[PDB]
Amino acid sequence: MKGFAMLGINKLGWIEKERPVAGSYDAIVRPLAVSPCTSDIHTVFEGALGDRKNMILGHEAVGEVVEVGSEVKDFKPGDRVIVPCTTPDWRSLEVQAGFQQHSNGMLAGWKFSNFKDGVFGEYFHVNDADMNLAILPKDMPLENAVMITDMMTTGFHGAELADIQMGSSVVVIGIGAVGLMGIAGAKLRGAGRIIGVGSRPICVEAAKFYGATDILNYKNGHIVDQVMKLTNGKGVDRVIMAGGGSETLSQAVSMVKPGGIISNINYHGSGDALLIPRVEWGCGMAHKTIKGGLCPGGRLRAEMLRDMVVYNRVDLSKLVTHVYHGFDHIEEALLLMKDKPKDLIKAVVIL
Amino acid sequence: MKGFAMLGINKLGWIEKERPVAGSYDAIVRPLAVSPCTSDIHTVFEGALGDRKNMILGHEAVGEVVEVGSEVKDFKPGDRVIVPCTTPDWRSLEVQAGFQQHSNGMLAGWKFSNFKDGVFGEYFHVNDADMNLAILPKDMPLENAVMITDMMTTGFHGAELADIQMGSSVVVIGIGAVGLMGIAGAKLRGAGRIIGVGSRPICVEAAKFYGATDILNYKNGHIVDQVMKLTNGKGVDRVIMAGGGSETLSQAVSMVKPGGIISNINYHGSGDALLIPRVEWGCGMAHKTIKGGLCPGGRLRAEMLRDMVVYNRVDLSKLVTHVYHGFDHIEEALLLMKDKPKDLIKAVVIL
Amino acid sequence: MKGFAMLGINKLGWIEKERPVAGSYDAIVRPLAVSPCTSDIHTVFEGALGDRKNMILGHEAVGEVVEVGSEVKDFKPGDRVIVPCTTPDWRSLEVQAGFQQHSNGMLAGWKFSNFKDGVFGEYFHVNDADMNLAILPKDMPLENAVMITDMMTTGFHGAELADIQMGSSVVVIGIGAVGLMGIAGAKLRGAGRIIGVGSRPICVEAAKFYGATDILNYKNGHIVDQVMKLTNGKGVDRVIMAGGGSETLSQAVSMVKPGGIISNINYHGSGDALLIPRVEWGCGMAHKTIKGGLCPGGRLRAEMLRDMVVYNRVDLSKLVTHVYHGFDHIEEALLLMKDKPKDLIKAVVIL
Amino acid sequence: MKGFAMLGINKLGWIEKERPVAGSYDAIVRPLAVSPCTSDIHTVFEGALGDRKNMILGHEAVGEVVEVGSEVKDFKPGDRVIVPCTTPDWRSLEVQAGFQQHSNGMLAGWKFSNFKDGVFGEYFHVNDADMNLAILPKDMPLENAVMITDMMTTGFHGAELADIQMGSSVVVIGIGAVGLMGIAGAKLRGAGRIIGVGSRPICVEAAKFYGATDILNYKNGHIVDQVMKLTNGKGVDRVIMAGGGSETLSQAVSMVKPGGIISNINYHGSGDALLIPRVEWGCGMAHKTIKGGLCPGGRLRAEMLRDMVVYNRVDLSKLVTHVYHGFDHIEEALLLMKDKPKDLIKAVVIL
Ligand SMILES: NC(=O)C1=CN([C@@H]2O[C@H](COP(=O)(O)OP(=O)(O)OC[C@H]3O[C@@H](n4cnc5c(N)ncnc54)[C@@H](OP(=O)(O)O)[C@@H]3O)[C@@H](O)[C@H]2O)C=CC1
Ligand SMILES: NC(=O)C1=CN([C@@H]2O[C@H](COP(=O)(O)OP(=O)(O)OC[C@H]3O[C@@H](n4cnc5c(N)ncnc54)[C@H](OP(=O)(O)O)[C@@H]3O)[C@@H](O)[C@H]2O)C=CC1
Ligand SMILES: NC(=O)C1=CN([C@@H]2O[C@H](COP(=O)(O)OP(=O)(O)OC[C@H]3O[C@H](n4cnc5c(N)ncnc54)[C@@H](OP(=O)(O)O)[C@@H]3O)[C@@H](O)[C@H]2O)C=CC1
Ligand SMILES: NC(=O)C1=CN([C@@H]2O[C@H](COP(=O)(O)OP(=O)(O)OC[C@H]3O[C@H](n4cnc5c(N)ncnc54)[C@@H](OP(=O)(O)O)[C@@H]3O)[C@@H](O)[C@H]2O)C=CC1
Ligand SMILES: [Zn+2]
Ligand SMILES: [Zn+2]
Ligand SMILES: [Zn+2]
Ligand SMILES: [Zn+2]
Repeated sequence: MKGFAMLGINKLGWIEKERPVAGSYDAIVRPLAVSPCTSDIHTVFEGALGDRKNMILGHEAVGEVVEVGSEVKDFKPGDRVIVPCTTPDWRSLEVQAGFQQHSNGMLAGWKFSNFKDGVFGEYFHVNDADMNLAILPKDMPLENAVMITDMMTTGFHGAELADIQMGSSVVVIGIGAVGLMGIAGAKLRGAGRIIGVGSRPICVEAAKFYGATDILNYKNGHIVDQVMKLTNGKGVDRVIMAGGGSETLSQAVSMVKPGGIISNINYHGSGDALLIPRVEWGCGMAHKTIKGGLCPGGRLRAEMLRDMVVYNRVDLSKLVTHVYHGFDHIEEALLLMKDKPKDLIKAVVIL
Repeated sequence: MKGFAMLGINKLGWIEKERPVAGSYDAIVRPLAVSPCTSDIHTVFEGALGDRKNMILGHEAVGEVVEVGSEVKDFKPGDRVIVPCTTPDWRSLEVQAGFQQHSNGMLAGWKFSNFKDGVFGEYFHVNDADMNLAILPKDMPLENAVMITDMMTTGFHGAELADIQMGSSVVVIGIGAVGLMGIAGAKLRGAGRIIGVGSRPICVEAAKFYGATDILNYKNGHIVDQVMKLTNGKGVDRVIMAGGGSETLSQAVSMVKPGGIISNINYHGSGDALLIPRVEWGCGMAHKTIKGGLCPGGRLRAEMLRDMVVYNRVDLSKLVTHVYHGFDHIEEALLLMKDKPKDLIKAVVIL
Repeated sequence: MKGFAMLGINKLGWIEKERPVAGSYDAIVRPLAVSPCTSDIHTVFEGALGDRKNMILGHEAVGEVVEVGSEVKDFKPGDRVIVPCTTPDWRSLEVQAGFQQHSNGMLAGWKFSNFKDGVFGEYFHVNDADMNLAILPKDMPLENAVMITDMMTTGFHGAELADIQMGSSVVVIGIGAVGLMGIAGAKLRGAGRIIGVGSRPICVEAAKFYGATDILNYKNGHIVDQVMKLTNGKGVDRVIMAGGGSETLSQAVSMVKPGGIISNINYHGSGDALLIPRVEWGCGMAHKTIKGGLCPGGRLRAEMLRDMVVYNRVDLSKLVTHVYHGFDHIEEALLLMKDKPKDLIKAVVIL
Repeated sequence: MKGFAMLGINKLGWIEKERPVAGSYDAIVRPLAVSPCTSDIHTVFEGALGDRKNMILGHEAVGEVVEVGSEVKDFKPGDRVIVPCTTPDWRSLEVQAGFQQHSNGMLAGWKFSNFKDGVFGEYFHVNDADMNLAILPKDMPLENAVMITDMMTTGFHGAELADIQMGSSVVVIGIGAVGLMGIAGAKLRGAGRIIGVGSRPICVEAAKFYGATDILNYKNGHIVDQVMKLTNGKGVDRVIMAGGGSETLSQAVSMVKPGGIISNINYHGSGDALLIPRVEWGCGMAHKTIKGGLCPGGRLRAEMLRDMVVYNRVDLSKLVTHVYHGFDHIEEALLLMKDKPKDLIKAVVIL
């Protein structure tokens, strides 16, 4: 079997690996459409995961089931499915506590291109098919469906953790794919004023489409001061961190009102720590709560998000800017994510 | 001054009273636009409230401040304001416990036409102006603004008490003005499938506009069976009670699944009591939570909802079907809320 | 093997049955100590559950592991174990939604004596050993340990659902074993004044020991009037329903304050419906929330409650009033729960 | 009138002030018993809360009403009362939002020795008597009653914000007065294992009395490694920060499990920021929530805590180690808080 893998730190190329076997409760799937992610780039060129030798990359896909284990009861070869990027082991004490994302370990719910070969191969492995897969509606465009697996679930989780009320004012820092879904999520929770922060034109138009009432360019002046001008020195009720450096935490604390909430969905990968400004945090007594976490996965989450798309609660087509046709294009696509052209949001490869 | 009032149970009439005087923290306001509510019909022609002696009616209005006490600091004579139907006494133990709606007594937060002279007069009295009033936006249409004072705040409250999740299925029983706002609120909390119950043609079209994906007519058969057929026998996640008789409670319990929530915003003005079906309620162990409460009021609630309108999160114009001009039309308007002509939702009298 | 079973509605007797076999993830356990429950009396004599035939009874036990499947990793033959009355199927959609108690159906988390052969037999089956068992501490008395499997988990759950604030006034209707654990749980959540309702002397003493500050006898007149006089006409903050007929719901509604919460842990197995008094419920606008649910189970719940006992947070010995030695005493012990002698609370049979 | 005040940074001494006069809703009270706080030390000798001049210190007291405004209805001259350290302005928007502690500004609910003359004077002013005072029980020792005003409300708030589960493992960093009430509060919320961190002998014994199951000291090396050895390398469910430097946030993050909560009640007096270790915080994706807030106040809170003491839920006498007689001893008492003698916890001065 051939697939696109990380040969080592800073090196990637096509390799030959043996096709994975399926256990009694597993399923083997072949990709129909895939999409490169920002995290893939960070593991290869930044060593954000350690040293990996010959590991196939990727964690965002939709495909066809080609083989199932003896105990699989809800799926069979031929089924077209949506695969959530987070596929946890449902039999754990962490699950009994209410935290699927950390089943058997911190972030252990994230398997593809971490401690298991990714989806950028002729075939890939899915653990516990009945608990980690959802059926793909026949009339749903493949491009749009791939956006559910990670972008939609991550951004919407940001709005959920933020505990938004009807009429609350919100600020979203970073307007890339994840940030754009954070804006959409906030509107879908009843937010009044929504302020997006970014600079790339293509992202700015998308931000307004999803619900942004105000746009701020961080390169044109201290972002905190800009927020105060807009709110007449009052601040905002909630803040969502979706992009930028570790210093965005300090900015968030300075703009939120006493009693407000800060929600992080950005994976920080540089430096030794993040800092909380003491005075602005009311010396630790201003009731300014800080939250953050990996997107939830599994079958239920996938089906609920799918239905929202079916009932037109959100239009996912705006996130996809580049579409390719043919297995070999997986290479050209990942390269596109590395160079970050100004006209790019997300790219999908249809096999 | 003159004012339309309830002389006694089943008797209405115009009486001559002394113009109200404001205390140190109060304000006297003259109405600009008002609207009749079905709640007053219950209290008067069915004595659902009790026996009253010469009490002026009405609780939904937009007006102009005329006089203020020596201690009022944020409002002055000539200001245009939005008056919330619930005007709590903020200096009470109930407020300290977190329940403004019951300051100094069960339902006491709501004063107009409950036990205090209402808005259907040349002038009326508002307690604690600085804590219970909100400025009316310059470009905002009067008819629309009146819908915030009661309909919007009650409907959204139903969606808030329901604790809706992203992708949850919801059923709204009763599609009158209040129910329509319940549908709009549910969509704005992330609901997936939304099923509306009613029959009036004008109310049905409005329901779809606000977000309903399915419509059911209770006259065609038992609604529980209808819902089960639509959901292949699964039932729904949430239920909002916005209309009908006491028997609607039993229906909600039967259609909601284990662990779901039932939210009541309907004002039951008759009957000795409501029933909960033992078997369907899982003998009291199915985790089917039942909630119910009076709509929130005060300045903050008014400002937060106002801003949602300003940011186009919801279009209130679809609620106003009838508009009159001239103070004397008040009596005629209140009668319509009793007659209920098939093409009516809410009516406003612009003075 | 033999086991004490329900032959049919109003029928009890010992039967001969085949010893259960274990699957790859199961375990076969032999009982060391068991206890009878009032729920079994509702099932057998009240038929409040449906029809059953030759179903072994009992759901409260501690035992020894005899055999385990090939995939069981944390348990082996020879281990002493605490078995929760609720043993869910962790691989289900209800679990993904946060309601283990209803995995694969309403109340489906509770299997023993509900629809699966109970613990009153020479051996019994436990589904998913690693996920549904807990090790019994070396020096823990068998009689005390049994109280954890149901009484402790149910009573505490009533206090948990009540969302008690520090200093809240509480009324516990019914002072049997479940109500006694409800009083203890309420105290362990920060309650101030705790009023218990009952009559049996032995229970009255236990109520005081667990935290009750006031005791009221329901056979002395209108219980609501009694409560009002004690509270100078103010009412109480919370109410936990743990005993009595369906009319206790009306009483709870009348004595609870607007904005309060009513928590039901009483398994109602008689009648058609429970009544909610219209006027006292503020016509459905008093924010008087009503909850009710089955007790949680699984390995995590058992281990957590176990540790609470080990750290002396609660003394379970006061619940066990009768102790027998020998399998044959199961029949007599169960009958006691039907007739209820004046000096009984709970009984345990050690094999 | 005379009082003990802060002359300037690092300066303390008695001065003369005009006798405070009451407004319509206010009351003038003379102290009967008071106590010094570590907060006062951070303001005077650390210039934490900016620079103050001639401000009377103190915020913990019990006293007698000597004068009331024309509008006061529940309190009269001669009444003995309990005064909560937090006395919020109930007519504010923050109160409408559910945050009394920040009425009219960040931390503005706390007035005494923050920006208003404290209780260390012959007479002091209490805003809104009917909403901010509680009657002192006839037979309640003055020393005990003063511990309600701040220590009890603060420690218990740490437990409340921590959202403790029945059986949760908890670690309390800092075992002084506040940390002691933190341990007591956690037990009254159902905690199982409670590990305290401190070394002072008198505190170590009081900690065990309140509920601590394990005690750790810094001499043994890395506090994290110690916690890991005790927990088999698993960590704990919750962490309450009650004392120590800002580096304790880092320790809390490293010892808490993914999905846990960190609760801060420690008033951090110096430093630019608090540091969060990137890797241990799971790059901000491990769901480790961070909270922190000022203690609640007002009439309801005071009465509720008062009743918890009346019903013997907590014994406050263990906090008072030093008792002085005569107004003049305030200076000596306040100095002890700075010196920190090995046998001190709290000191009370009776007039
Ligand atoms: N006190 C306060 O501040 C306020 C309280 N409330 C209360 O909320 C409630 C809703 O008022 P409103 O919106 O004016 O209601 P309406 O009287 O206009 O009727 C609402 C709906 O109930 C339906 N309905 C009738 N019978 C049934 C049935 N048997 N089964 C299912 N549905 C049925 C409808 O059917 P159809 O289409 O046939 O008419 C109609 O769409 C009222 O009781 C009101 O007092 C609302 C606002 C304020
Ligand atoms: N399915 C499950 O897993 C379980 C369900 N449950 C359920 O919870 C409930 C409680 O069980 P248990 O504690 O064993 O009950 P008991 O049979 O011991 O009775 C408890 C109390 O109810 C009383 N009572 C009777 N009538 C009234 C009344 N009119 N008003 C007030 N109190 C009254 C008592 O009075 P007196 O003092 O005179 O007897 C007694 O104090 C039962 O339904 C049981 O099935 C409990 C455990 C498990
Ligand atoms: N592990 C998982 O399963 C996943 C984790 N995540 C994580 O969430 C995060 C967001 O990813 P993605 O949406 O692809 O983001 P992008 O890389 O496209 O960038 C988003 C934003 O960051 C910007 N930015 C840079 N500096 C600042 C600044 N100083 N202030 C404000 N904004 C700034 C933007 O400006 P400009 O317009 O100039 O670029 C841009 O709008 C990433 O860390 C990602 O790994 C996301 C998906 C999956
Ligand atoms: N503003 C308000 O209304 C109030 C604010 N607060 C605040 O809460 C916080 C606590 O006061 P309180 O508990 O009375 O204070 P204390 O000064 O008595 O000290 C408490 C603990 O801190 C210790 N300690 C020192 N360094 C460390 C460390 N590095 N790690 C762990 N523990 C350490 C202790 O050790 P040892 O045992 O060796 O002494 C002691 O047990 C203070 O900042 C205070 O201002 C409290 C009340 C009111
Ligand atoms: Zn991704
Ligand atoms: Zn109304
Ligand atoms: Zn039972
Ligand atoms: Zn203090």
